[PDB]
Amino acid sequence: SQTVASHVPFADLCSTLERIQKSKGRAEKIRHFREFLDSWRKFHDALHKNHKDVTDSFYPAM
Amino acid sequence: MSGWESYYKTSGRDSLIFLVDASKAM
Amino acid sequence: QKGSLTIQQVNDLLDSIASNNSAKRKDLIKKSLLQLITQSSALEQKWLIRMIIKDLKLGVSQQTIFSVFHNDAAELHNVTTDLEKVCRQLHDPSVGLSDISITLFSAFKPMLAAIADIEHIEKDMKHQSFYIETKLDGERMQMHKDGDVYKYFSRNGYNYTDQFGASPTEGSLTPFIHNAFKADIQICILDGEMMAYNPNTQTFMQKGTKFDIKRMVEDSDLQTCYCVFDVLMVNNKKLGHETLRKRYEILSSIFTPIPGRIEIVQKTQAHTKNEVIDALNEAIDKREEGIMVKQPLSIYKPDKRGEGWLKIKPEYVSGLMDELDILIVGGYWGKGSRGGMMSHFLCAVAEKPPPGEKPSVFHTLSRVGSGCTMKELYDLGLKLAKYWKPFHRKAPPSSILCGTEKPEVYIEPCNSVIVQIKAAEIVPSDMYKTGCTLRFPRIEKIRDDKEWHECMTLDDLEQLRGKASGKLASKHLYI
Amino acid sequence: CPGESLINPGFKSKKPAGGVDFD
Amino acid sequence: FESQSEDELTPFDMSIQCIQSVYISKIISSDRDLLAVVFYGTEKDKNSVNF
Ligand SMILES: *OP(=O)(O)OC[C@H]1O[C@@H](n2cnc3c(N)ncnc32)[C@H](O)[C@@H]1O
Ligand SMILES: [Mg+2]
Repeated sequence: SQTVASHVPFADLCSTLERIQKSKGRAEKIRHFREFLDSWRKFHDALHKNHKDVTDSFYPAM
Repeated sequence: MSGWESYYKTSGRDSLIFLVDASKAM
Repeated sequence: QKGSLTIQQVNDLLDSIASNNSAKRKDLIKKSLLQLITQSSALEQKWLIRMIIKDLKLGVSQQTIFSVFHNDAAELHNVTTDLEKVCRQLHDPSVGLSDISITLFSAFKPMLAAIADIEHIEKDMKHQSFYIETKLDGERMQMHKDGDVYKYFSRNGYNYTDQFGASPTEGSLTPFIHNAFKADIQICILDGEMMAYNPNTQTFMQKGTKFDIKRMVEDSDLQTCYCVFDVLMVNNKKLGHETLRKRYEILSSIFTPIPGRIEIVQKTQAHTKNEVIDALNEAIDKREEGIMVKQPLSIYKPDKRGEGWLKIKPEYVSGLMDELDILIVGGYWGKGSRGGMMSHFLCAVAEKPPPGEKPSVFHTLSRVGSGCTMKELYDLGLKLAKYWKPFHRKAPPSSILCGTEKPEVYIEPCNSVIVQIKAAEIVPSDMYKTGCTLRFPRIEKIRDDKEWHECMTLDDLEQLRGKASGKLASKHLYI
Repeated sequence: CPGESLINPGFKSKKPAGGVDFD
Repeated sequence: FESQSEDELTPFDMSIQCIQSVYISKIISSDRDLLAVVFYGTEKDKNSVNF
């Protein structure tokens, strides 16, 4: 029962949140959040390549 | 697996305010 | 300078904290917090504190986050109110959801109502007939029923089934309302208000702030009542896309009301502004919150305000309320957005002095901290900055008399300012010297023309309290 | 403070017994 | 754990002797006092904070 949240340091999420907070416009904030989300999704795809039924999701970060 | 380290990789108008000095010297 | 925690570990520790709080074990909370402190950096701990307090202040709307996550995520959350389902179902951006609608045992954000200006009421109803009903003073609840299983959800989605009962064997409402439903109804979703009912007088007790309909007391005589004003699902038939007329019609074929425990709110047809004004005046006569106006051909739209539902209260109409001129006797410091300034204040009424003398003693009435812009607050702080004094509980001042609520800094009445307060009503309280406190207080104007010795007096406050049973809206709208 | 015991705080360090020391 | 001279006590041995002497003195003099022994610089760990 592998989970992506078991591989993601909390420091990465904290740094992303700090960058979002210390940004001027909506574009930059959305950009940082989107970068984090895309990295998470790509890692999810890599990790669960063989498994069939997966309950993993973005919930731990959301 | 390559690990999480690989995937993350870490108009307008002008305003002017004159400021004169009302001292005895001036 | 570096941490060693993953997201899963943090979630596990927070889960331990919550569960151990539920089980009344503080040692485990201390242990979990100690582990978090020892295995985290300063930045991580700042963000953990923000998450625990449940305020992040990212500056980006929740709607923006949902829109970035998936094209249809806010829509799904308005129907499920569960982040887990949103994140699991909407994992692949390309793959969407065919149809999203209210489902059994899934909380949905209730439909709300928008303020109405009585003049254009007809224009808001598209020049057609509309429904007028009374506004009830209680909690908002939604009930899901499947056979013998019941579930209850609050306005924001919090589960309340423990209080009201998940089965006819237990609860405060279910054992009595189970038999109200008709033979053919097994699946049902209802939306309504939860109220307190006194059987001796057979009257609804308005939950201004007291007698805890939020948590009924066993020894109390009053009981819990459910006033239903909507149906959204009956026997695998979804009614959320139907008109209000059809739902109101169907609502009479689900349960046969038994007074005191479950009821249907009465809706009256009306097609003129004068009818609305008459209903509002009648509500003021009966000492009620206000009225609601609804459009018969309006569908249900979760989490949406000002679509088909409107509300009118005496406060929204100018001039219909009594306002109180009271003094500022103390102040408090503010939170983030307004940090280095006095944001909320403690006000007091005067004591009728001997004839031909200025007032000497004062009695606290209530705190007020809303209704002033930032500039007004800055100016007020500058005016009263010199006269603030620290408050010591051991040596309270003679001029100001306080109850259980005490200010951080107090100012002598001779150097303070008069403030106008608009409040819904006056209610008994034990935290203030006057024995009463305002409901929904706000500042209407900092009067620069009134002296400190022109403040209200306990006699005037008592007269106002007794004039209209405490409600500050007494007279009738005229046109 | 001066000449205090490092084993029992609050007590003065007793000098060791010396017996008879003839002058 | 190093002895500068062949006939001399290592710092560790001196520390342990002192600890034992204080323990015996406390037993005889004040038996209701509290004493504890901790080590730092080791490879293993045993503490509440899991340091
Ligand atoms: O002021 P507000 O936004 O809380 O008002 C809306 C709330 O009013 C309550 N309420 C009482 N009676 C009704 C009817 N008949 N219809 C809709 N809402 C009603 C609800 O608690 C609602 O959230
Ligand atoms: Mg209400």
